[PDB]
Amino acid sequence: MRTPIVEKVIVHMGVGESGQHLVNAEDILRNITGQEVVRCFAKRTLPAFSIKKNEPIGCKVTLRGQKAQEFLETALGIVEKTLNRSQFDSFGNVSFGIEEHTDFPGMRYDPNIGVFGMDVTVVLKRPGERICKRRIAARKIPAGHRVTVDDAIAFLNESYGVEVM
Amino acid sequence: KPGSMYRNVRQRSFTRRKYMGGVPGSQVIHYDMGDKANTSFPVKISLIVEEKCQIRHTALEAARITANRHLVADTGKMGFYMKLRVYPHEVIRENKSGMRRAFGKNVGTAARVKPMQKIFTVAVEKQNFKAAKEALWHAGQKLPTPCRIVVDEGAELVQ
Amino acid sequence: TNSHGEKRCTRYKLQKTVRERGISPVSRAIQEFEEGQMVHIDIDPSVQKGMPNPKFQGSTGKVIGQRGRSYVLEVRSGNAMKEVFSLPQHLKPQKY
Amino acid sequence: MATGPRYKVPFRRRREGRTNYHLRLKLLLSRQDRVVVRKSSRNVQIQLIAPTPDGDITYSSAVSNELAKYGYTGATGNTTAAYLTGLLFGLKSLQKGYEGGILDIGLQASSAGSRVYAALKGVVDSGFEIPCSPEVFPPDERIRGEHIAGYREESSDLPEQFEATKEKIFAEFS
Amino acid sequence: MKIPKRFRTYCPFCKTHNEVVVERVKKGQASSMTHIARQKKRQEGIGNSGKFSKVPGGDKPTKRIWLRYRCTVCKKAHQRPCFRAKKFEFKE
RNA sequence: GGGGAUCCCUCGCUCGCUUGUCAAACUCCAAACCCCCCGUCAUCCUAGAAAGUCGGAGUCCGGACUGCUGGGGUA
RNA sequence: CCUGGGGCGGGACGCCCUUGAAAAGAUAUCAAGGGCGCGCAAUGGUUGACUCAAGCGGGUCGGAAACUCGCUGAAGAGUGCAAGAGCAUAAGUCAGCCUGACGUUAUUCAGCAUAGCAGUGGAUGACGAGACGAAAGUCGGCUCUAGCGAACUUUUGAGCC
RNA sequence: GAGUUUGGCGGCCAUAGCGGUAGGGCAACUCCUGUACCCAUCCCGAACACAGCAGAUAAGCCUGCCCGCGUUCCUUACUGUACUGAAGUGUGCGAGCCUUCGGGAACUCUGGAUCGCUGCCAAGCUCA
Ligand SMILES: [K+]
Ligand SMILES: [Mg+2]
Ligand SMILES: [Zn+2]
Repeated sequence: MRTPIVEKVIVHMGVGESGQHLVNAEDILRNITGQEVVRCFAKRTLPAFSIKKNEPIGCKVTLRGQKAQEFLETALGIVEKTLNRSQFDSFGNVSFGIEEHTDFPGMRYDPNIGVFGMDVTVVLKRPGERICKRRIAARKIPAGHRVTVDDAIAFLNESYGVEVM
Repeated sequence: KPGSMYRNVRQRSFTRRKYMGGVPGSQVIHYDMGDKANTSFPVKISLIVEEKCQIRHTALEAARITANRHLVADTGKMGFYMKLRVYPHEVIRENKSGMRRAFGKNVGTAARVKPMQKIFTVAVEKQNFKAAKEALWHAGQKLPTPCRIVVDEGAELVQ
Repeated sequence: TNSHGEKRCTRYKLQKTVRERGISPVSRAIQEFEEGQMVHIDIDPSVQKGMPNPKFQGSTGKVIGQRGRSYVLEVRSGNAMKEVFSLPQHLKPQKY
Repeated sequence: MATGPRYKVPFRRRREGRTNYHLRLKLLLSRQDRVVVRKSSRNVQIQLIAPTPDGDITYSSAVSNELAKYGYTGATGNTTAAYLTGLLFGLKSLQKGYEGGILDIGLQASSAGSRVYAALKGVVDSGFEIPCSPEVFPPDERIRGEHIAGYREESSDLPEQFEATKEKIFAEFS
Repeated sequence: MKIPKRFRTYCPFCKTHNEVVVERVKKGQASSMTHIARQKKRQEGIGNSGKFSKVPGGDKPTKRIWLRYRCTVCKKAHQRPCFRAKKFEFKE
C-alpha cells in the first residue's frame, strides 16, 4: 500500500487587494473548481499593499476526490502534461502557476474583469496518512512512509502520463 | 587612578550589563598573538597569578603589549603563540556629595581571577623557552598580583 | 521601594523544574487525607487556586478538617499555629 | 523530540494521543466512577473505572462481542449494537451493585445521535443513573436500526432482531 | 470604557435574573434643612467657623462611575461597587 | 550587506564543530548550615508540662568581637 | 517629615515585582533593576474547533516584502501595561451561545514572620439566582502577585424604625 | 487455575524522548471502502460523524536489535578536590588564609548499562 495517492489539490489566487476584483476572482475560481472558495486574510499591514491586519487578500479552495482528479487533469493539460523537477517539493508535492483563467471551459472573458492568474498545488501522500490527522491516537507517520520526488514523478507518469523534464 | 583602588575582591560580581548603564569599553585589543593557526608548539608556558585579585583592562593591555613586544623581538613575528585567557567581565565603578547616594558610576572593566589561575599562555619552540619565560616575567610586572611561570607542556624538552 | 505582596520573593519558590512544567499529574488533585494526618505543603505553581502562602512552603501540616475541595491544616509558623487552607494539588502525605 | 536537558516530553498517555489530562482532571473531581465508553471501527466497549494512586481500576465491563450470544447478528459497530452494549453494561453493573457514574467519552467528538450517545441511552434505560440531557440521544427508530433501509435489504431484519436481543438481554438480568 | 444600557442580571428584590437598565447617578443638591446645614447656620457668628470655614479638598485622578441598576420588572434599583474610568459611555 | 549592464570576481555579520573566558538581578546541576513533621535517645515536668487570665514595668540613642568575599564606599 | 549636619536636589513618604538576603522565615541604607495611581461589553464567562514563534523547500513582474502548500518546531509565540512566576488536546487563537464584571453571608490568611495594629485584598466555604456544556465541570471579571483611602458630612438605593 | 496476544482505562511522567534496523496480524486494533442517514467543513465526508463487502500489514500498534544524539544510573581518576558546620593564643602588611573534628559536590575522565517499568479489567486463547 505504497502508491502515492492524491491527498488533495489546492487552487489559490493571491489578488493582493480586496473589493470588486476580489469578488470577481473568487467567482471565477469557484466556477473553474465547482466548489465554494474561501477568502484568505492578510497578516501584517504594509504600505506597499496599503492593507491592514486581518483583511481579505486572496482565495483558495481544497479539492478532494474525483473533483481533484478532474481539475488536476485540466490544469496539467494547460501545461500540456509538463512539469519539471524544480516544481516538486522535497516530499512529493508540486505546484505551478498559470496565468489565463480562459483556459478552463465554461467561463468567458470579460473586459471589465480582466484575466487573473492562479497557482495550483497538489499534495502527494500515501495510503494511511490519516495517522497524523485523526483526533485519537494521532502519531506522526515515519520517514519511510513519506513520498519522494522520484516516487512522485513515477506516480504522475503511471497515473496521468505527465512526463517530468 | 591607581590599580590599588579596584584591586582587592571584597564584593560580589558586577557583570550584568543590562541592569547597568554606560560601561567604558576595554583597552585590550587582541587576545591571541603570534601564530594563531599553529598547534604543534612543543613547549607551552603559562603565567598564573597567586592571589585572588581584580585586574583592570588597562593592566591586562599593558601586560599583553609588553609580552607581545618581547616575543616578537626575540622569537620573531610567528615564532610563538600567545593567548590572553581571561576577559575583563567585571564592571568597575567609582563614586565621583560625599557618602550620600554613593553607588558608583561605571569607570572600567576588570577580570576577577583566582589563585593559581592562568592569565597568559605562550607556546614556542624548544630554543625559545627562556625568551618566552622572560617575556612572561615582564608581563607579570604590569599586573597587580605576584605571579609565577609554569611549564604546561614539554617540561622534559627544557630540562 | 520594596513591596509587601503575597508573591514577594517567590521566584524560585513558585517555579517549576524544567521537566515538570505543564499540566501536573492529576492524581495529586484527587487524593484524600484523614483527620489528623500529617501532610507536607509543596505548592504546585501551575495550580493557581487554593494555594497557601509561600511562607508555608516546606511545612508539614496536620489535617484538621475540610472546607469543600480544600483541606484545613494546622501549620506551625515560628511559634504560632496557623490554620492553612490548601487544595490537595499542593499537599502530599507524609510517609513513615 | 528531546533536544536536550531542558526539553519537556509529555506524559506517555499524552504522547500516544490517547488521553486528555485536563478533561481527566475535570472528571476526577466528581469523585464518581466514570462510565468509560470507547468505540473502535468494529465494536463498542463500556467500562466503569475508579481512580487509584497505583492506576485505574475497572468495576464492570461490557463489549459488543457479548451481544452475539444473546442473539445479535448485525454489525457490532453501529448504533443498535452500541445501544445494546450500553444496556448490557448497565444491567450488569446493577447486578454487581454499582449504579452511578458520569460519562467519559475522552477525545471522542460529542455529536448528537452518535454511537457513544446510543450506548449512553442504553445505559440510562437500564436504570443506571448517569447525568445527561435527552437532546443528544439518537432517535428511537435509528436505535432500532432504520438505517438498514439505506442500501442493504438483508439489514431489513435489524428492528425485530434488535427487539429480540433486547428482550433476551433483559431476561438474562430479570 | 463602555457598558450596555440594558443587560440581564440578578435582581436582589424579585430574587431572579431580569433585564436591568443602567442609569448614571447624579449627585443631588444638599438640603438646607439637614442637621449639618442647621449646625453651620448655628455656628455662624463672628470669627472662624471651625469646620464650616474649611475649603473643600482635591480630587482623585479618576472618579468612580456611579451606576444604578433598575430592574425592568419590579422597577426597583440597586447600586453596586463601581469601577473607576476616565471615559465612560453606554453601549446601545 | 562593507569595496569600484552579464551585479564579470574580492567578503563583515549570521548559523554550527572545536578553543578560551563569565554572571547580584543566568541555571542542565548542586552541597555544608538551616526549617516543618514523625520516631528515638536525652533533658525538664504532678515539689505542676504546654496553655490561659490578670497586676507592675522598663525599653524602642546602643556598642563591640568572630564569621557571612555580608551591601555601599578608594578607604 | 526623611536626610552620612542642615539646606539645594530628591522622595527610598501609599501600592506591586526581581536582586541585595548568607538554599525555612525575618532582615537595613538617599541599596541595584524597576513599575503602579490604569485600560477593556470585550481585551470578560463558557463550550466547541484548532495551535504558536522562527526556519527550510514548492508556488506566476504576487521579488529573496504580501497569500498559499508541505516539513521541522514543549513554546524559542501569545496571554492589555513593570518584574518575576504560570499555561499547549491550554490560561493561547477563532467561532457559537452568553453577562458569574451576580445580591447576601462565614471563616482563615497576609498587609503586620515569629508577635499586637486598619481601610483593605485573597483563598476556601454557605445562602439565593443564573451562563455555557452530554455530563463532569467552569464562571464572584480580564492566568497569579500593583491600579488605592478612616471618622464626620452630604447625596443615592431598598425596606423599615 | 498459570501464562500469553490483543483491546480499554491508567500510575510513575524521557531509564519512556529524537533517530536507525529487522520481523507479525488467526482473533483484536488499525489503515482502508463509501456518504441513504444522525452529525460536519470559515471551502473540502481532510477532520468529525455515520454505515461498512473487499484489499493491506506499507503505515499506526506489537516484538527483536542498534549507543547514534538526549536522558537516567553505576564505575575509575579528578578526590575526600571545591565548598562547608563547630572550635582554635594557628597564620598574613593587607584583600585573606590555615589546623583539628564533622559533612561533601559539580564538571570532566575510564569503563559499563539505559532504545521504559508497571496497576486494574476484558476478550480471545494455550491446560493439567
Ligand atoms: K558626614
Ligand atoms: Mg529635618
Ligand atoms: Zn426585579
